[PDB]
Amino acid sequence: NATFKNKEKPQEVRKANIIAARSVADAIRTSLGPKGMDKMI
Amino acid sequence: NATFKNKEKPQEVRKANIIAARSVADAIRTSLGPKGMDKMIKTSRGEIIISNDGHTILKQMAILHPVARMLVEVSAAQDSEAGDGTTSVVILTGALLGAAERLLNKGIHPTIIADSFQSAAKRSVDILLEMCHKVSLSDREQLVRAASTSLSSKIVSQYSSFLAPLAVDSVLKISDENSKNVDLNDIRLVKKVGGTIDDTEMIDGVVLTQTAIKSAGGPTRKEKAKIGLIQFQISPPKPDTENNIIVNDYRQMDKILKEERAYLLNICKKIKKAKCNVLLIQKSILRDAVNDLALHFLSKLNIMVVKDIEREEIEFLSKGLGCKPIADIELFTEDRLGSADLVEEIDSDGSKIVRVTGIRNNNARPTVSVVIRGANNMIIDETERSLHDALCVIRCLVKERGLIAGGGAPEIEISRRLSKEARSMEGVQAFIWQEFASALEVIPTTLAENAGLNSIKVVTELRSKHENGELNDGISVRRSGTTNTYEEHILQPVLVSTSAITLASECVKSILRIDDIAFSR
Amino acid sequence: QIFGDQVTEERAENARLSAFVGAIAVGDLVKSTLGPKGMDKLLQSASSNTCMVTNDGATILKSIPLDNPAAKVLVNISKVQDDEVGDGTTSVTVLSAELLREAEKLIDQSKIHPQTIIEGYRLASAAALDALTKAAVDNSHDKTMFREDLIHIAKTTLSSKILSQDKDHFAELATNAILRLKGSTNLEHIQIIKILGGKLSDSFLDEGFILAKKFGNNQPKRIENAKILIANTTLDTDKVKIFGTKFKVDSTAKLAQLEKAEREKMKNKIAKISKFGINTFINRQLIYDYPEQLFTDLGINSIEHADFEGVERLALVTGGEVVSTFDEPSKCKLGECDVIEEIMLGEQPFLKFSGCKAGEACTIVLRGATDQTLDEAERSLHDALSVLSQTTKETRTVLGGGCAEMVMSKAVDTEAQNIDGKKSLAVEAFARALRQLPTILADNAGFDSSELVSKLRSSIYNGISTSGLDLNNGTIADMRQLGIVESYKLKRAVVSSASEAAEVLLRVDNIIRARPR
Amino acid sequence: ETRTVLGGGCAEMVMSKAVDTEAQNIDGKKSLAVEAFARALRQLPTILADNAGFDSSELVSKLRSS
Amino acid sequence: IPLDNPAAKVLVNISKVQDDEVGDGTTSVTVLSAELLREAEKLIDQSKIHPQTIIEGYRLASAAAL
Amino acid sequence: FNNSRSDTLFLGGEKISGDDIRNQNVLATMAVANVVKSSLGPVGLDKMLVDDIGDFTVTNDGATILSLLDVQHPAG
Amino acid sequence: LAENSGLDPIGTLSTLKSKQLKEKISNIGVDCLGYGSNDMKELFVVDPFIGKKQQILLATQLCRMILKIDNVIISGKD
Repeated sequence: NATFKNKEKPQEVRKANIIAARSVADAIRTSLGPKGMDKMI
Repeated sequence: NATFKNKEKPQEVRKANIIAARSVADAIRTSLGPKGMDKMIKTSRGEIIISNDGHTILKQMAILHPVARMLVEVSAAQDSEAGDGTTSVVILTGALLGAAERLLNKGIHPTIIADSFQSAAKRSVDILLEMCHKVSLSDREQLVRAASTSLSSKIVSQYSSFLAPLAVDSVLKISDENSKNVDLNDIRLVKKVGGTIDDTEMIDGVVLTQTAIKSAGGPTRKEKAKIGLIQFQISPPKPDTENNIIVNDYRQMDKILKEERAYLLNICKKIKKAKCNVLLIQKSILRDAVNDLALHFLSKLNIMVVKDIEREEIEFLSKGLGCKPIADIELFTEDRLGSADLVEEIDSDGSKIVRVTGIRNNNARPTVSVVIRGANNMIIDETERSLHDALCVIRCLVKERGLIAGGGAPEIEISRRLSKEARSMEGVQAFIWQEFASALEVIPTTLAENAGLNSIKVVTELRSKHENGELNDGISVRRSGTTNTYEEHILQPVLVSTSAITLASECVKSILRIDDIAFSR
Repeated sequence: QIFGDQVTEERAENARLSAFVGAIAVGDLVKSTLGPKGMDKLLQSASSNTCMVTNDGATILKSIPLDNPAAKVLVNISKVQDDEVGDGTTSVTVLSAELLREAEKLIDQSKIHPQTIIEGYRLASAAALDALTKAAVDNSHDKTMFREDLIHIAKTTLSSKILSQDKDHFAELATNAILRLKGSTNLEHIQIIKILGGKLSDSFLDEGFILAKKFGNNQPKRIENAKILIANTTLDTDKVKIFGTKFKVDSTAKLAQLEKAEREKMKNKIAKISKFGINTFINRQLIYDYPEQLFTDLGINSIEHADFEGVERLALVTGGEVVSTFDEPSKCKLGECDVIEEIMLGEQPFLKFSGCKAGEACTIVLRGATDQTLDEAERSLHDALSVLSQTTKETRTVLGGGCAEMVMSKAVDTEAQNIDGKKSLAVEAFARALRQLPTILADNAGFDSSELVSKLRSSIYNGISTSGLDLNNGTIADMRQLGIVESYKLKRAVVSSASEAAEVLLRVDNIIRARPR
Repeated sequence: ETRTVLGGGCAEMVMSKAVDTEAQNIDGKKSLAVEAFARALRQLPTILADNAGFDSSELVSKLRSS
Repeated sequence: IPLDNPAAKVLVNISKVQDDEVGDGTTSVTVLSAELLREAEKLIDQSKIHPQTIIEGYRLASAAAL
Repeated sequence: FNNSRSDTLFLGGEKISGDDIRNQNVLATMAVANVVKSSLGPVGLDKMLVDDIGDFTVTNDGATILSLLDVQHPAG
Repeated sequence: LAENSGLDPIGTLSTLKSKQLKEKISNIGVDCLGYGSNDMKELFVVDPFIGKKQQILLATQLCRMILKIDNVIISGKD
């Protein structure tokens, strides 16, 4: 068939930002609840 | 502005082959003319040779560049057709390639460049025919003078008085009329040691390369003879495998002799039934050509025998004599023979060479074999190459009648006329006529450079003198300047300048038509 | 090392890439942000804590430092578009990048001259603006109420102005100076005549193109079935400064003989005037009595000292041309008018034309009591005419949602039908960029653009010229039923700015880097 | 055989406008697939003009419009 | 010319069909077959969808060409 | 010095020309002349001719020295 | 001027030489601005004789001066 060309590659910018932001959420994920893990900075 | 970008560059690859082809013309450029510089070439085998001849340089140059190999084929066709000018035709090709480089810089496609050279070559020949002085083969005084000047460039000079009519009278018999190209391979130059230069015999019928039988029974002469060509060899049976002859008894000796003598006689009997007076046996050093018992058998039957015929002459004798090759005795008959009034062995001094006259055949025509004699080995050699060039100049006059004054005379005037005739054209082609005229001036300019004369000065003297006169002035190394080449006995036939321009337009075409090269096995 | 001090010239191979690919990369920043569904961009500084996220096209282009010298040209084009209207800067840069994207194919695999590519757009953009006019709609509906709303707005513009003395008479003159035009509302179609010795309320509207100067001495004051010719030449004493010349003659009578020979050269030009079959001639300069006397025998009235604006406004009302030379007899664009009548107002002779060919225009004659009443009225009248003309050009919209972009493509493809050899691909490339505008709008919507744009082209090609792209349902529907319209002034501004931006960039065979300030 | 058609690039372009006619009434996603087939048919006179040493963009554009 | 490309070996076998069926104009077949690949590459790279649908576009376009 | 490895003009061997070959011809005949430079005339002196085997010979004749002299050069 | 106007520089130049020779001696130039045909003389496009003569004299005077300098001496920066 014939679809849009997608000459640019914006996905590499979005996928790099989603994976980098997911690592932040996974780090805070261990701190959920009163029994959650404490993080040190 | 903004034009076609040509992202892929097949033309730039061709331009690299043009520069590689022009580099070959630059090396041959120094060898142009009799005063040209020699070139030293060392073969891979270690042989050290030197010469100024462009035909010998390009043959031993061992060019691996495929486009540059075309210059060798043009020099081969230049020597096969005209026989002279193999050096100038290569230089003229490099000028058209150099002029094509400027055309490619203007955005011109090589197809029009190659197509415009076709009309430029056809027009340059037509202009050359207008200035050419028409000569005929019926005049024997013009042919001797044309051949005498070609022999003055060699060590043998004063002895060319008898050599000049030799090449003239040999061609006039084979020329007939309206024969177009006449193959010089029909003229066989026989080189034999001994004698002198003044001793020469034309023998228009034919001449062999070999002696006669030196064993017992050799006739050495025959009258009313029929000459066949036998590729076979008469010998007792000798298989290529391992064989041995062991005689332990008197009965074994007679058994071997009776089988050999009967096998040889049965071949001799079939030869007599065909009325074969003279036999030519192909030379084979592996096995026996003609057994001594066969020599005694063919002597009793009154059959002349000449063996050890060179394999190179087998193809030549089958043509001129009008005979056919015989592979086997079973197919060996009278219909493949010739007709000869007298076959004898004549020895001038020490040569003992066989000559045959009166072929008397309708299919066979006057194929002439000329004998060349001399004391030293360097005599008959240089004489053969000097007379060969004299036959090439005469061959030019037979195929195309007329001659022109050499020394760069036609190259200047044609370049001046094509420059004026370029105004009659229009568009892209009109600019090519101007570049084609400037490319024809490389030959007379190089002649002035290789002779030590001033490049820019001599070329301007030609354009100045050729305005009032017509083909009366050219470059001559004898006077060290611009003079009359017709009074100095410098005569270049028109077919040399015609073939040089024709082969140049075909060579540059085959070059520019190559847009790429790939490995193919 | 040419230039220097941060100034440099790009290579002819790199300059074409910097003017095309380098300009696309700048247009790629605003490419995905075009439309209400467009994406967002990030602007980060060295401190990295000062950053921000915005979709504004004018903010992203101006904030990002551009080292590309060709990118600074698009910055100047963005400033020109921002002066017109504060919206549409993103659409201009994206459309300009699409024209330059196809321009790379208009050079490499095409071999078409770049100025002819611009001339190919000038013929294509002219058909594109004409296609927008045919499909143009308006909210002006209920014009009977709209014609009444204009006279009340004109009264509000007369506040604080000396024209506030009488609102009813002056607002009627400004209202009738616009609606009666039926065409371009520019001030070039309205002539202002400032006179003295009267009252402001005595002014009236006249469409007869009143001009101050008269024509002829003994010539009649009325001309019936007039043929107007427009030309500019000096028929009286050329070389306005003769001081310093040296005339070598044996007597004074021979000096006048050369002037008579100059008068003989006048008949050469006068003969070409009579070959046009005109009873009236227009000239900016003066005319001597001798060539004017020959005009009397030929019956040619000469209006003199018309300046230039007065000449151009005369060519618009009569349908003439401003050419000052004669290239060949009976080949030209001629005007005409039914009756030329000379009147007198304010103790000065005036000329009132009547029955101009296809004339649409008006002349507002302002009669003041002093120069202060005349000058302040003309400046305030043009301000009132500008507000009334703003409602005519704006609020007039066209069908949006990919419709108008595709409708222009059909007209450009019609222009691509009949065309010369070298501009065939140049005009066709302009229609490709017109189809890329709804394509990119469908990109940020998250749908298939190749399916919708292709069906949109085949739908409008045969019938159904009102169809457009529906981004909500992801299909093709009638734009008149959905009520999706976009301003006509915005369409003309983007097309005009794209032609002006491509005019400079396509002529570029090299780029001269600007000096840093 | 010996039944011929009008040559010289004509029939090649005649098929191009015929495929363009097929590109007129066509499905949604099949428009580009059919239109590109006419583009390949128009590249045949482009190659013949390039090998002959002429300008293909000038000839084909005037050949197509005619 | 030896062709290490396995796709080029298939193109040689396709050209053998023109030689066995007719035997004339094989060069024009290979050129036009390559021009269809030039357009098919432009259709794919601008789509990146399975070409089998584009094949149906050529079948409907080739019928109009015949 | 020693022109070699030309990027263009592809051949089965090296090719030199210009002032390079004309300078090598002078340097070649200079070393050959220096061998017979001291042997000229009856006042000349003999020299030693050493082979690859390690033996040698002593003679003042300039004709026998040039015959046994090893020179690899086209002009030499 | 022919390359910047979108015309063949060799084809147009050779065409103008034929119009000024086989037909008659006149002035017909390349087309710089869009028009219907050739013969700028019909367009009354003129150039000053003293202006064109001043160009060829300065071009020759400078071309000779360039040929009169065979050596370039450029000192460094101390």
